[PDB]
Amino acid sequence: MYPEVWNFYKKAEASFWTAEEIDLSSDLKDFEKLNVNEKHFIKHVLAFFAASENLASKFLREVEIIEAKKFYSFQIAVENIHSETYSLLIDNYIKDEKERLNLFHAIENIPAIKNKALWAAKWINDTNSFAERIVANACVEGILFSGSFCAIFWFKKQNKLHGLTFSNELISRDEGLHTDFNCLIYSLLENKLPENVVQNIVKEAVEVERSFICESLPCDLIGMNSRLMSQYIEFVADRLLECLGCSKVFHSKNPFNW
Amino acid sequence: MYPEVWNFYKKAEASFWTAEEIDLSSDLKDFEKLNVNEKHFIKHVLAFFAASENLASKFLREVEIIEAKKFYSFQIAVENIHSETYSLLIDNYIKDEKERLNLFHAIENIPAIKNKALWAAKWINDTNSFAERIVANACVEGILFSGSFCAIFWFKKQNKLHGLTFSNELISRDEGLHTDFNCLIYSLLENKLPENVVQNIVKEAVEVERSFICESLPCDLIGMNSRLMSQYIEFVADRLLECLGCSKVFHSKNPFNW
Ligand SMILES: [Fe+3]
Ligand SMILES: [Fe+3]
Repeated sequence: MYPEVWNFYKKAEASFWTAEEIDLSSDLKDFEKLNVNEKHFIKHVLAFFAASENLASKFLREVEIIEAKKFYSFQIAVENIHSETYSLLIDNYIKDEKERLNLFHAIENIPAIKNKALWAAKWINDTNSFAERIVANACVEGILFSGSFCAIFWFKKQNKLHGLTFSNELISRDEGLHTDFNCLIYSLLENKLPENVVQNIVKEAVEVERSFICESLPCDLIGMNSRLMSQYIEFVADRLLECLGCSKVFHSKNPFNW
Repeated sequence: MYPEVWNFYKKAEASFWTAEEIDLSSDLKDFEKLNVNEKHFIKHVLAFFAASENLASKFLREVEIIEAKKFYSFQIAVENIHSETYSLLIDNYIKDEKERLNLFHAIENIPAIKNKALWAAKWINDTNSFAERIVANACVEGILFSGSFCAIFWFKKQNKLHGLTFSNELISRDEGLHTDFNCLIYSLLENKLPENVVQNIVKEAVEVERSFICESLPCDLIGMNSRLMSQYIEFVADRLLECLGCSKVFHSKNPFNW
């Protein structure tokens, strides 16, 4: 078998959770005590998470190793559970349906999606190299939403938002596992990529990610600094290059120790 | 939204379980207390379960309702857990690699496979009607293996095999849920089939199923009766037709109340 891969499965499995353990009960009081620029940051972020797609199922049919198909088929279930958690959150902070939608079109045309899709067109759901796909994959599950995830933790450091932050917790922890996973498949990889290509994929993922949190929907107005955040991406990116067995490209220290 | 389909998801989810909860520790003593005809019945049925494919994934792409892809994407993870449990059981009852292999090489040419495969070619994995697919699916997950599942209850009535019968129980219960499901989608169906054709599919499922437990690997000597089994299928298949909103075809009462 492939014993290190099986450890990721048993860890995802034994780490399984559902939307029932969340109980948004206790803080829309927090959200109405929040202020006016912070309110639509959240309303936009949650609506951004609910937009992105087929991915694991495309590697489910490619990766011909039972241990790994098992991890990916388990990925889609857990990822569906992240999806419901958001629909449930979008259900509570954005309670009445007028505004739900007034605000789903509102994203569609949000250059962060211009960037996110165009990138997905160039590297993912593509037709040249499998190697390229997992690298671009490990960015999707590593670099993308990295910014958004950190910005909900800025509410967790204020002891506000009730499982906006606790769900956020489980979801990023989860998405962390997926990331190390695509590293290991890279690590098992027949003919690895030249570091020159991997860094392009990565840089572009970074530039794509930043057009969310620093530009489209600026963290610089939940209390954060867009430039410090821009540095968090860099550091996330570098971490990821090391997990991919590559040398860094932005050498940048942890802007937040939290 | 489709609230009845949501209920089957939340009942799958809330009914989730893993291979860790079985721990086969306590009865290969039973296995070796058993006799020759039962030994290889079991070694063959376990090997039969580990041979059949992609199914729900094919419906995951077709059925364009969130609540339902949710149920299907979770089906494939729980069906992976069924698989693993079987692999683990083949690992204990058939401990030495010698035979793991001379056994999937008996099986992989058994007349029940020629049956199983051919009927999968005529109805499933097909290019004519989606209605047919669900009916044929409801059979895959309703009539097929019903014989084999009942044969393992035979061993549960004798207070033997530790979770051969206990997993057997969680897997049947689970397959039970997936059958009920396919009923509901046919029940929400745009244009339902004429019962003339539904009965053909089921007949042929029935015949295919019987070629396993009453012919290829006869329950008739783990202690059971082949004919009585053959009527359990009919009864099972009758129940299915009611579940599918059709009249019966072999009106036959419960041969076993257990
Ligand atoms: Fe993920
Ligand atoms: Fe099933």
